[PDB]
Amino acid sequence: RCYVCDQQTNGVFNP
Amino acid sequence: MFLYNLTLQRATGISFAIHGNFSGTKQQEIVVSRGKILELLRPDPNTGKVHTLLTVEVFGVIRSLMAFRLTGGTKDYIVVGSDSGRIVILEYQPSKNMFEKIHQETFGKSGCRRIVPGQFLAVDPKGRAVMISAIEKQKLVYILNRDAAARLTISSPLEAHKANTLVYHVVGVDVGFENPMFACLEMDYEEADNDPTGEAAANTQQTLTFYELDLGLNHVVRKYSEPLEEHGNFLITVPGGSDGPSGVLICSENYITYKNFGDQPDIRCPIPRRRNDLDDPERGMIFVCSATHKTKSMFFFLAQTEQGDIFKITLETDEDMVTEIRLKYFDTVPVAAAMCVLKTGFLFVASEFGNHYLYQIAHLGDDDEEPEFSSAMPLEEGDTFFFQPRPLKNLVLVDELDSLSPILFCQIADLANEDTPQLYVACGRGPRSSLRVLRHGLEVSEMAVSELPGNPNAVWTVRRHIEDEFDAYIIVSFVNATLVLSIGETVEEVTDSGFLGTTPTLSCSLLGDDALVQVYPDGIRHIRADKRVNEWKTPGKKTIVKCAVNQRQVVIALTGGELVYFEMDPSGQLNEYTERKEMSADVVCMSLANVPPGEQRSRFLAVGLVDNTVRIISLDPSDCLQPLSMQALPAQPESLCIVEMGGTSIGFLYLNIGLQNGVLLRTVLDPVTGDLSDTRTRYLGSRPVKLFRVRMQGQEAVLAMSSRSWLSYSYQSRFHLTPLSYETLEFASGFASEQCPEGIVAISTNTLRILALEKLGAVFNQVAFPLQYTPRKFVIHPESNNLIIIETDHNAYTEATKAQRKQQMAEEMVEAAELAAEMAAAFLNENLPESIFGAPKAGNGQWASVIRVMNPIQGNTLDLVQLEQNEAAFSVAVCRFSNTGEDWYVLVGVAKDLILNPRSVAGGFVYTYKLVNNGEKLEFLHKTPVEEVPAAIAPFQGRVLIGVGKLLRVYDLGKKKLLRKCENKHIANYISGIQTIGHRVIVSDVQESFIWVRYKRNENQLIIFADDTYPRWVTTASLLDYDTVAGADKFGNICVVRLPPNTNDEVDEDRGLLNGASQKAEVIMNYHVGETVLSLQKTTLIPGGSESLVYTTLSGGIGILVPFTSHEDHDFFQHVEMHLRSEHPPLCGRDHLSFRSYYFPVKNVIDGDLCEQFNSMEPNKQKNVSEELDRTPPEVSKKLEDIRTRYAF
Amino acid sequence: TASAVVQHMSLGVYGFGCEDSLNHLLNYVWPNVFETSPHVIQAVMGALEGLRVAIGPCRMLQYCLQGLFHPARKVRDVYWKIYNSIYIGSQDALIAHYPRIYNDDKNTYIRYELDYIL
Amino acid sequence: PISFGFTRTSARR
Amino acid sequence: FYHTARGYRTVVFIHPNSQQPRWLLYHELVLTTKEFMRQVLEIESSWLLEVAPHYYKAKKMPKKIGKTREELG
Amino acid sequence: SFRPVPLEQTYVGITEKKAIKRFQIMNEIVYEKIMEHAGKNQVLVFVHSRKETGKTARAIRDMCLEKDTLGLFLREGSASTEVLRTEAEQCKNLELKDLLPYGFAIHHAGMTRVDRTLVEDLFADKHIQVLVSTATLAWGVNLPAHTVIIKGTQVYSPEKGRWTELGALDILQMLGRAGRPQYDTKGEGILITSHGELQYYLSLLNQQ
Repeated sequence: RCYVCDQQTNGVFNP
Repeated sequence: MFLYNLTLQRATGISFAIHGNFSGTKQQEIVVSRGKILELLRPDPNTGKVHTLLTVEVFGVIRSLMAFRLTGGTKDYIVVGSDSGRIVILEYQPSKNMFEKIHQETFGKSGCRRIVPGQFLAVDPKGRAVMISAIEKQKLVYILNRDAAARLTISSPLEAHKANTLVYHVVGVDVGFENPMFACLEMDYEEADNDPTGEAAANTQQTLTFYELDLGLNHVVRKYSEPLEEHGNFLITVPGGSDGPSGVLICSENYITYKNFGDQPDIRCPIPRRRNDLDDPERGMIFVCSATHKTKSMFFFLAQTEQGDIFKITLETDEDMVTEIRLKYFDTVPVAAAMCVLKTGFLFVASEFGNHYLYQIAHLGDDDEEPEFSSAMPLEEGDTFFFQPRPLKNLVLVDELDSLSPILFCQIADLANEDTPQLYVACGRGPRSSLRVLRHGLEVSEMAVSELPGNPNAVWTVRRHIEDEFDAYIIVSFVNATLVLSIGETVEEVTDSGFLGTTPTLSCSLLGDDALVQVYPDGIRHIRADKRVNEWKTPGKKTIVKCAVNQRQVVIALTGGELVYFEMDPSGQLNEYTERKEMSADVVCMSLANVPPGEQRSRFLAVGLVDNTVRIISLDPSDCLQPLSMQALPAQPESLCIVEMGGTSIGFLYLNIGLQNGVLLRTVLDPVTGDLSDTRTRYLGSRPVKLFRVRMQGQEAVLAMSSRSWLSYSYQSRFHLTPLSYETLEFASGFASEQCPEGIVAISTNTLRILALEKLGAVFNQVAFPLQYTPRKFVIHPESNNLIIIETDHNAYTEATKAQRKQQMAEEMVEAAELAAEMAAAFLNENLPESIFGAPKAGNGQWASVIRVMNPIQGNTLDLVQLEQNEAAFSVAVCRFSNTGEDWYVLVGVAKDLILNPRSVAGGFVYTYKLVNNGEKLEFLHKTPVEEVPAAIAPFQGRVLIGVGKLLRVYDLGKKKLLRKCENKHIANYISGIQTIGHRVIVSDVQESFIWVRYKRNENQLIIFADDTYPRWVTTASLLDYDTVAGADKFGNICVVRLPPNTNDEVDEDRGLLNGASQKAEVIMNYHVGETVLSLQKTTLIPGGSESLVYTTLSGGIGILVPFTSHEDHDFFQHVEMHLRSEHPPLCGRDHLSFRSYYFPVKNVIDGDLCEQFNSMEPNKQKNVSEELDRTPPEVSKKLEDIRTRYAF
Repeated sequence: TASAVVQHMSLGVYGFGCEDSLNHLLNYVWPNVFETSPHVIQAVMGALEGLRVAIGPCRMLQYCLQGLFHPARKVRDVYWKIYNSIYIGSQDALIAHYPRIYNDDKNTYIRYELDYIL
Repeated sequence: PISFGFTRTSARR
Repeated sequence: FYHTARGYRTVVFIHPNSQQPRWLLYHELVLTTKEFMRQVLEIESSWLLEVAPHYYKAKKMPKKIGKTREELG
Repeated sequence: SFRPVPLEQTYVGITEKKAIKRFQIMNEIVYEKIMEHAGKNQVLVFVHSRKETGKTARAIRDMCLEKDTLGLFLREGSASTEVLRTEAEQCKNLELKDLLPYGFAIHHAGMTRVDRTLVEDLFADKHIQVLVSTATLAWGVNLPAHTVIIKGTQVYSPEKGRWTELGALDILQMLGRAGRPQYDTKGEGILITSHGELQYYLSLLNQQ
């Protein structure tokens, strides 16, 4: 998960 | 204990069918009512296969159904009468693929009341009025009209009420454009309830009454009323107006009668009986269903009798009136609930049980020298016409629709040593009954299988010309060489294709119109149409690792993470791009999206690295090979494929990834921008998964192969993922040819095979094994894995009684009259197959029964035991009596001379058999007589519990008979089922619900210590734990009864509470399923799933009841349900909370059938609902799909 | 006034598994059926009609059963006018809940179809 | 030389 | 049949010579100040069609328009 | 045959007796063209007047409204086809505000300076399948469209003092702007004119 609020990223990671 | 309900397999039995132009076009559809579900079926004229277009669950009991046209109207409306106390009018919307409620008019209270209308529904043949009536004293007419904007308008109801009056059938009469008439089969019980002698019941008679809707005065008047000679059971509208006379055909027992109001005399024709029939002579004959075929030329009726015989009925008109009825044997088909002559010369028979059939009408019955009965043919006093049945002549079977109705018994077990359990179900009535084995997955049929010299790496299929419909070549690759084949009628290796056979090929396809590409580690070889060959040798030491090929663009990856791609320029010759792209890590696998039809080439290239990240690369000339979007991953990837699914517009673009772990990742990919969005992982198999693109239904499905193959496709514009029920495959690809238009070429190790998936969109594939009578129960022998099945029928002959009866008849043919014995010879010789000509019916109290030992894999009968003529099997057990040792015994409880109305029995027996030869054979041991029918047998700690009537007994095995110990005599009514855990016994009374009894050894007694506070008509039970019992009723609802924590079973044998036990059990769940459940079983369905409670209904449905594991889930699903009850109410005017609380208030269950209709709402409504759950509609669909995924299919 | 509270509280918790409280309160509401004052008598009937939709027709029939044929007309007509309210509101659900009456000498009273065993 | 024929077919006119 | 009228309209007013009926058949035609129809007999339109189909080559409908689904609530 | 993107041209003409009736017919014809642009293709209407073009798009939107969006939601997904990007540009110095939410977009000299480039950026990235622009759009900075269709085949000539048929060079330029070679293998174009001039426009776009 993320760093800011531990949101489910689901791998999705974008420019 | 909060449970969630899901439906795996919807109901398949058919109650009503109407045929019409529902879509609004030339094509004809059928609208079937499956009791609780409304479906739209469109049968293909050329292909002949029936397709299901729509299936919507209405949450009610559909009690009547009709099709309705306005005057000069193309589209037909569906008028539904239900138990909701309202009448709805629905229109099918083809652009949206949903039924649309047009009108909903409320007249009464809900439920299946006796006086609230809803049972009978009749429409005016021109389309000006509709009439809905209850069983007695309440009718209502609605006037239908069209406004100037061509919208349907409805009026206030006009009522026709007549007290004390029963209605058997109501049909609308075809008067041309006069005032609408409705005909009725009324009866008045008023006089009969005031005659103590009972004569007035005997000689009151049924009348036909005609109601006229006077459109001028806006009121309904009961015009004509005429007594009938015998009681009819339904009516047929004779087409009238300009076409044919306007009257009614009344079907009654042994007769068909034409009547009309006016000067026309009534015309009666006896129904032909079968010649030399084995039935009981006292039984009459009725018609069960009819259908009318109206051409513009002429018209006839097709009416089916109880035995399955379809007759043509044709009316002969002498000017204004009709003079005789003509009646001609058409064919024999299974007994139907509805028949629908479609306009394109098909007949759709919906069988009342079992599979449904779609026939094509070859010939109307007008030739072939077949006698034709008539009402004018003068006939002597007693005796009637006879005909001779025969195989099919007029009809050819074109399609068959599998129905599980009625699931009489079920057992979820693993008897075939593959890891997933299968469902073994017993269903069907009489001869057409069968044991079916249901598995989860698509049926896979193989066309050809052939050996291969060595283990093959990969297989491709190549088309000669892009225009060609069928494929030309098959390419197989081995470790050292490539072998190339040319398909046809015969597939044989061909050496002149121009492909290289020296080095293992990595891909083969057809760039351009006719150019051909072979890419292998040495280099890339390009074959023109005129067969000149071009070579592109790899530069340097490095060699090709992986390649992705499009119809016009080729990408290869050299060792070290170098990417090269070639583009097909209009010269037709692959031109290398000027600059190669370095990449950080070496690439495992990559894929290139299929080129869009109009566009020149595909923008996005997905490359998968060894760093567990997949990076999208851009191929536009503005930015060739520049990164766009990267996602990280849990494990390194095996194969990617980019596909377009869901297109009819254009389908939305998906990236499918496979991993070492075995999980398949289906991820949104934005077409214009290339930003992956949501990835819903699924775990399939145990080995690395490999993805190959295939073509199904002219659509671009994906096949992912792991330990078991898994095919992801879109059906009815809805995604599916179901595993092929077939062994593991190394590699696969698409295939098309004359023998099979859409198939898969798959190489498993050391073999090649061609596969066709005949049926898609299904949840279970089945195989069926025929039985003789209706299966009541079965048991599994633990060691052998065989099945011991008992079958029984009322009204039936066993084999031997049939043979004696037939011999008696053949004696009688001689006693009638020298040539006759020749006929009797033929009568003894010919055998009509009983599954297609019916079974002869014997009478009240006549019972045929059979024990059968059966292999579940193969389907063969290992042994068969036939019982005496009025002995009926009702229970079965297989058990080891501990005193005698390790020796299996089969106990079969049998009733002797059982009458049902009114109930009486002469006695019972329990038959003991031994199981010898590892379960092949039954050896009769003894027969022990009990004084009431033994309805439940249960093995119980080395002995057996037998409930005979209301008495619960323990039996032990003795050498001359079974031996009785400690019988209990306080159960209230008949015992219908017995379950055990430990020393606790749970007895299901027929109407007194569950009783908990404890067996204490050192007193030798059975003591009732607890029970229930409700009357319950229990059909089945299953123990959830040591304290909980799940049960089901005849009325269609499941309960879960727990025992309170304080209770002790240390009770020693006066007081009692409420005329019962002193301790009471708490009901902790109620739920009205809607259809009678006969089988509950607590099991795990998928490997690595959790447990669930599986139930199978009589109608053919299968559902699960799954428990919530957290409160956060439980609150989410409860809120989704409460939103959808108001936003998306049931389609037939019923309330959902009221429906699920039909007999007892709903407790602790969330209906998931309602919740999964989230995805069928409109997008503004989905967005509006999902606001208050604080989630986006993809997240709501994902949570609805996660619970189904981790319990079920 | 307490019966009015029971009527309104009964219909709110319909469908939510609060039937043990409501059945407990039925044990207190029910002896007030022999009151004769009309205001109190219609508040009690409203409470029972609310309870029918929350704890079900089966419980309400189980309460009435013993007094429908009681010797006194007083107990009988009050009991019969509770029965009619259950019958009107839930006529269809009561099919599963009626007791078993045995056959007498000339009339048959067993519903034999439900007694069928598959 | 491997050569084989389709045992089953799937077509409808 | 060539003389049939749907005053009336031929497919004209009545002469002084002679309500459900709307179709007529007439012997002779004459004028004084107007069109006059002489020696006539009532005749249904449908009956004429059955006899002379080529030459000729009542409905009960509800009066009130009802309500649509939008007007109902 | 040497046009890089092959051209399939369909010509529609009105034989209506009255001009008033003909104008109504022309609007109906545009709607039919819009339905074809239902799929992932780019539509573009070149009107006779710049002012007319601005009104043209609004009329098309109104037609779509009643026609149950017969051609609406062209993108496969809600967030697909840069829907978010369109949403991001909420305010423009032009009328673009209301227009940005809608699928169709109109670009003309009249509006602005920079927001023309800001609209061109929006069309290239597939912001808008259908756009309406003056001939100066074909003669100016170069962008093509999957299918183009001039409406009414008429132009105003201040030199002639009256309305005159569009010049061959103007047509040659604006119809030569249909179908990007890289974007699509083939393109189409639709010339809606007066039937009397229908012969003429054939003698041009094929060499007669």
